[PDB]
Amino acid sequence: LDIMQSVGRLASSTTFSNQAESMMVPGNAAGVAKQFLRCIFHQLAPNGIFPQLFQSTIKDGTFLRTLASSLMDFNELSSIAALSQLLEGLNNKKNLPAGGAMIRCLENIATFMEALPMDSPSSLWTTISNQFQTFFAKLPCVLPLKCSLDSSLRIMICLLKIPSTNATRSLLEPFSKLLSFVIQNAVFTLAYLVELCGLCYRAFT
Repeated sequence: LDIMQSVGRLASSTTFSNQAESMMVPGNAAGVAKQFLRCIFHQLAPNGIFPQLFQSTIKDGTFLRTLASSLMDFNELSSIAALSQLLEGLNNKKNLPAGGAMIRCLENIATFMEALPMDSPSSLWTTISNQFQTFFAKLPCVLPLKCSLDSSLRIMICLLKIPSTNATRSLLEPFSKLLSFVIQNAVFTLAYLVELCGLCYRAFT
């Protein structure tokens, strides 16, 4: 594990500091390592390379999600193809790494799935909402009273980052379940609770 997070981290550390690490330029720390990760996802894809470092032991939150957006155009390992099994493989065990690690897993998938690509059509939602609802009857009840419920809070706004119009209805009973668990359990507000209805008032049908 340590060497692959170093493959991230030395692709996130150089002598210059005034440039970004999710777009190619001759001299970024990411970009040649992402040409590397491009040419090795041609082989390394089906090896179970994904669950080895989602919630594995680290001491640097900055490194995680650093190159998740630098996971670029490469065809045969698309994460939209590589999401169809992570939730059904996570609930392959009946009880997750839980407690505080339950919050680090909800926010693991939240910070992972804020980096969905901006080339995302209304098409590849075949096998996701089922593997949503196979955890989402169990998602709010594991949260204790006045806990860090923000792991369930933030996850909704990048659950709305998907430009679709046709079959987006199975998530509404979470969207009233999670607009009941946020209301009655702890001290909530309307800072991040009012923009949702306005934006689904503008662009949906």
